[PDB]
Amino acid sequence: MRECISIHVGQAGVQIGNACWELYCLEHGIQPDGQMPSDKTIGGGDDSFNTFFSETGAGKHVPRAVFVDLEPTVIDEVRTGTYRQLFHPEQLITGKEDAANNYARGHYTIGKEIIDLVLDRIRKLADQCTGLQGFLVFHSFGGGTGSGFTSLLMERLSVDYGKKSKLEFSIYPAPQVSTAVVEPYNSILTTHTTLEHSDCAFMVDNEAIYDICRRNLDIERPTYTNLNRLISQIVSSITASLRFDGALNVDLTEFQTNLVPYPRIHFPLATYAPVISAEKAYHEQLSVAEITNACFEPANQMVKCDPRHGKYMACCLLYRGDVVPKDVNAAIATIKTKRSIQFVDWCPTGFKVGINYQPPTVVPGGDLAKVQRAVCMLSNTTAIAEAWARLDHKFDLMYAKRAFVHWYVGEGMEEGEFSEAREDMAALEKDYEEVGVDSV
Amino acid sequence: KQSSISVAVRVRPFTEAESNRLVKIDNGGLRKIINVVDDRMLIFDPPETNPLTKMQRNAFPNSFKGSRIREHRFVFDRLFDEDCTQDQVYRNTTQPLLDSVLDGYNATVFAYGATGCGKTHTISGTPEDPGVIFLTMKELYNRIEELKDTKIIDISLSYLEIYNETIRDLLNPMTQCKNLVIREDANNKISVSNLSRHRPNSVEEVMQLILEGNKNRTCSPTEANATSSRSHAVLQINVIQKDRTGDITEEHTFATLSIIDLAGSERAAATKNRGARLNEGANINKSLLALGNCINALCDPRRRNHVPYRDSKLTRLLKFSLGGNCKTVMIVCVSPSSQHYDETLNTLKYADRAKEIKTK
Amino acid sequence: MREIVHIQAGQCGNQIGAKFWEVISDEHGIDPTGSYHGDSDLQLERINVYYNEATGNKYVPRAILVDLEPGTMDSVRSGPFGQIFRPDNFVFGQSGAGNNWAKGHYTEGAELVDSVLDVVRKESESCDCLQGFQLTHSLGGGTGSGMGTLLISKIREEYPDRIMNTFSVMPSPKVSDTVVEPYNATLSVHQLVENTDETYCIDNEALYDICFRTLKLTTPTYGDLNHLVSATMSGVTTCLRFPGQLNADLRKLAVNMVPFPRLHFFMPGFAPLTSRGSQQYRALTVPELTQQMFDSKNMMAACDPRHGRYLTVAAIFRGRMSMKEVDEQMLNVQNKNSSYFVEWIPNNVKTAVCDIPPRGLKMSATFIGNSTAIQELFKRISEQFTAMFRRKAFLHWYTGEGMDEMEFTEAESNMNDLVSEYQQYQDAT
Ligand SMILES: CC(=O)O[C@H]1C(=O)[C@@]2(C)[C@H]([C@H](OC(=O)c3ccccc3)[C@]3(O)C[C@H](OC(=O)[C@H](O)[C@@H](NC(=O)c4ccccc4)c4ccccc4)C(C)=C1C3(C)C)[C@]1(OC(C)=O)CO[C@@H]1C[C@@H]2O
Ligand SMILES: Nc1nc2c(ncn2[C@@H]2O[C@H](COP(=O)(O)OP(=O)(O)OP(=O)(O)O)[C@@H](O)[C@H]2O)c(=O)[nH]1
Ligand SMILES: Nc1nc2c(ncn2[C@@H]2O[C@H](COP(=O)(O)OP(=O)(O)O)[C@@H](O)[C@H]2O)c(=O)[nH]1
Ligand SMILES: [Mg+2]
Repeated sequence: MRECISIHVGQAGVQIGNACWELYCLEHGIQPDGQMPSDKTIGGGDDSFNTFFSETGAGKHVPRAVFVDLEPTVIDEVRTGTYRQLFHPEQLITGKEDAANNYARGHYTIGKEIIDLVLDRIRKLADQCTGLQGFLVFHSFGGGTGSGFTSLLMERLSVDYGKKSKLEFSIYPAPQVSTAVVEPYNSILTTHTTLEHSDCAFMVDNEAIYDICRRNLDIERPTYTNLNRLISQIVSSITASLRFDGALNVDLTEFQTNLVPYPRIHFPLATYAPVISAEKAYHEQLSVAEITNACFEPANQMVKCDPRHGKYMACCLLYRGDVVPKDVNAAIATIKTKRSIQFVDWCPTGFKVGINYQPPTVVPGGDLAKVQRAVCMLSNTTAIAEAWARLDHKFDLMYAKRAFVHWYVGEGMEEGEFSEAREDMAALEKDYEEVGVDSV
Repeated sequence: KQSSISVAVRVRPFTEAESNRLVKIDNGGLRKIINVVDDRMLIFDPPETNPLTKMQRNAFPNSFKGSRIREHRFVFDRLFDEDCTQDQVYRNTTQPLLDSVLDGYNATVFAYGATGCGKTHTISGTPEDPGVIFLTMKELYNRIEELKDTKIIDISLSYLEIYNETIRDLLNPMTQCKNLVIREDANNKISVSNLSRHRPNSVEEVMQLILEGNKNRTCSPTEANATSSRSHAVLQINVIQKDRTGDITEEHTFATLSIIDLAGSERAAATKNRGARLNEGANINKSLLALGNCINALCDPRRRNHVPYRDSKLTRLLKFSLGGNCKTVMIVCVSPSSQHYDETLNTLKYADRAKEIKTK
Repeated sequence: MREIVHIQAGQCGNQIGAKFWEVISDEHGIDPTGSYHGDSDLQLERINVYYNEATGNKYVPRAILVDLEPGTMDSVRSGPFGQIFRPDNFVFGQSGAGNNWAKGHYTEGAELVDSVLDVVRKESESCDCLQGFQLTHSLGGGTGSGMGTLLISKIREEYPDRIMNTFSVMPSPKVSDTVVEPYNATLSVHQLVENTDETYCIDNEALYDICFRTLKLTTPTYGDLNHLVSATMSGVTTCLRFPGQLNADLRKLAVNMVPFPRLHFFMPGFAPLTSRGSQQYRALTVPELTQQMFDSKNMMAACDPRHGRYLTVAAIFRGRMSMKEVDEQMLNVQNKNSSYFVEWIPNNVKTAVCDIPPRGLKMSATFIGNSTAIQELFKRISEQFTAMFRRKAFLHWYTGEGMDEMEFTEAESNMNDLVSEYQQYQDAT
């Protein structure tokens, strides 16, 4: 059976995982205590949930997750929350201090005190898996643990598994808003991991999701819960093809084959079209054409970058609900007629399409409205490099005077590893220019 | 135009065993990464591999599997080749320091390098082929004996180490670290407290003192190095000079020659067990950073408002031994083998921090 | 699990510590007898940070009271919360320091430091994972300055990798009640700059100003000053004890606030401060907290931030609030007042949020600044120092205890170097 192993690193990863597992339990009818009343009321035995859950003797369902953090607060909240009985007790915590927001602490000094436990649990979960598709890693670039420990973990996973797909769902720092002073150092030092060891990295910045919540959802004062719920909806749309039958199924191997043109070019943007409140759910048709057009708006992008400044190198549309292929074809033709949306000359096809019959589920107490149709857009485009350039500028503004460098070098790192990584990001940026040039 | 701080980088020659075991790949392997191009310029990791045509086209926008130009162009104030002898090194390295010292101005020579790059061969040498220190002290004593007439000379020797931000005396062990404290004098003299002094009468006595001090130096087995230094060793030769037949009075002069071993930077990843061995390394790294923050600050005229001397014991110990009134040199020793590739790269850019010469 | 060892030295340190333990015991629902009578499960979740368990369901604070006369110990033990402390932790002498740094550092304090360190070792060995230490004391005094700095030096020698916080009361230029404040303050700053990771520079003048003009109190007493410092101390370590949306321990703040290893002198503040009459006339929201935090009059160090540039800032909010509002307000503060923030740090503000407000308030916030204006404080002390040193006004009381003038010269030089380092970043490129 198809499986996918979820890994959550750091506070951001753990909270996004809380949202994701709430969403999956709602989707599959699993109660917070792991029991499935559908199997007892009717009889069950004809359901698809093995992509995320494992079924024990007594009808309990254990999610395929590994929650990791270098301090106990978030995992302790999970251990005493509504979903305390859902997860296995092996939610791994360091019984010591956190990474203190620097790459070196989470990668070299304290990260190597729990790597063995994490790898052992991942090995056990993989052994329990029969048709393991890949890994879904959630973390944050700008933090501590989420950067250094993620780098160490993905190095080890590449050494061990190698041939399995690995997907990052990272929280890139925003251009202006930032919740720490040393975010650029950690973000740049994670370039190697996201480039060489990952296979497809989905970045989302907090400013874009805040603007989406303000404009579309009419939430003036959103919390991280709303952001996590939106990210959970996107991940659910990505993984729905493995779970529920549909007209055109798109598994991960296909998603990557049709999306990634070159090995180093694996940094797409993710958008979710019908983000809208219940009050505004009326007064609109929300047909396939409307949501497909909304996917391409620069305001709806969840990374603060303008696709109009670059060229669309590939696109993957994953529809959910009452959708017919002919409407999708008409919408794609309507998009191709527009001149504001530019495509490279070496990708005449352009679009990958998948359709699923399962409509999106509404979380109780959430903000997203119940809709009949939805679509998740995954777009490989050159505009994302512009965002990277902004981050690089910040790095230079600190690295000229070697501010905060003593903290990093005093915990096992050497100085050159800074400049090396800046050169890596530079090269990555150069590639995203060279692909965009028209064929001679 | 003129700067008192200069950088000299020496390339080690390939040993017989290493040459034999690595050439096979050229004809693991060696793939020499250091290709000297000029006396002020070297290239790190060139594309000199003969079978390179198949994947040089990937640099052209055809296949984006490799596009990171790893070649680097490094500029230094002096380059010493693999065939450059010890005399050629010394003649362009420490003779002007000796001239400055006999003039009456302080002088300093740093020696930096990772494990296996030939730092010990460069500074200490062998009994058959002695190192730079022997030539320096021999020339000192020869010049003093030449200048015996009309001037009286006295020589004082000190040899200490900086370890975990604490000062220890090597010629006089079993002294509490709290006793040794830096004490800047009112006349710009660093003057460490309770430091033993010795008055050797010849180079042989100096080397006996050096060996006795090195026997007490702090070392631990780490990685592939059976004996790895954990401290910055500082040797100080104080030359006191006065007039013999002329103005016989209390007035005199005295200068200092500093020879400073710098423990190489260490990636903790190499240390697994870690522990005390991890903390020392951390301090060492911090100390090196502090030294960089001085030298670059002493090369940029803009940042001359305030040089951060206080960030480490080493930099404070050299407050008046790095400025414009003291000739400073840095001997960066590297290895052209690939086995030390990453380390050498780091070392080179450390040497690049002294004067970021952008022009190639 | 991330446990702090609290040390109290001198009269000022002991009084602030007593009020701080009163506040902390109220926050966690601990009676003076030591029993727990709270009404929330989160209070006991991370109570091991400050308290050790004891057999009959009791909680003894992990405090170490230190002095060189027994008067303050008798005053504290007879207070409302005196019985909560461990009797064995009351380490004291009989002959006071007499407002002399040398006596507290060399002659009298050297005898008691061994006992204090024995108790410190006993307290630290019982800790599952020691986050660091926490000292409260005054630098202008006698016992406090010398014993505190000696303890800091020796604990740093013994626990090099742990955090060493410090809540120092800097002598004021106007509010003065001790003739030899400059010597003690200079000789203390000479040691703190080397042997600490964070130093929160509190001053009595700023607290008196806050009491007079913000709280509108007619007759402030030292209890109110200790109340303000206690609120700051509780708010600093709020993320160690309660959950939140952005957790930030002491080490994270130290990493995000100390650009260079010597610039670790901070300006604290507490946002929701108002008079009792004026409570109903304001809506308590995040923008009000930000405006009161970044107001120059709310600082506790009596250094005008407008006379310098913020090297770094940290804001630790408490309560249920939106992250978007917090980020928007911090960005707005940085953009509107760009002249007061260094150009070579694109984001000067660290942010933390805890979801458990301080008992009686809907929400609160703690501000921790690091700006070059603090150099002015040292400059003032330096002036007074030289004014007493070219003539050697009271020097014989110090050299009589075995000190030398070279120590005074070195302390002055180190303070001047710190001032120059801060000046080097007040201007920049
Ligand atoms: C009935 C009521 O709630 O009234 C408020 C009140 O009027 C005000 C004026 C309170 C009041 O504070 C003062 O009067 C005061 C005087 C000198 C120094 C500091 C405070 C209050 O006393 C203080 C008190 O604070 C608390 O309850 C906090 O939990 C606070 N408690 C303590 O510090 C404390 C001290 C000893 C014993 C028990 C608790 C706290 C703050 C930070 C961390 C932990 C606890 C509060 C809200 C009020 C009164 C009672 C009037 C204020 O203070 C605090 C700490 O909230 C002054 O600025 C705020 C604004 C409040 O509106
Ligand atoms: N989208 C989203 N981002 C979050 C959330 N929580 C934290 N972040 C981001 O995470 C970044 C820093 O990571 P942390 O939350 O501190 O967690 P960490 O990466 O493990 O770093 P540590 O503090 O050392 O544990 C911040 O810049 C936040 O923007 C969240 O709930 N949702
Ligand atoms: N906030 C506060 N400050 C105090 C208190 N007692 C003394 N001080 C300050 O501390 C300084 C005197 O130091 P002192 O406590 O006598 O030092 P000690 O004699 O070594 O304990 C003065 O400048 C006072 O402003 C107090 O109870 N609260
Ligand atoms: Mg945690």
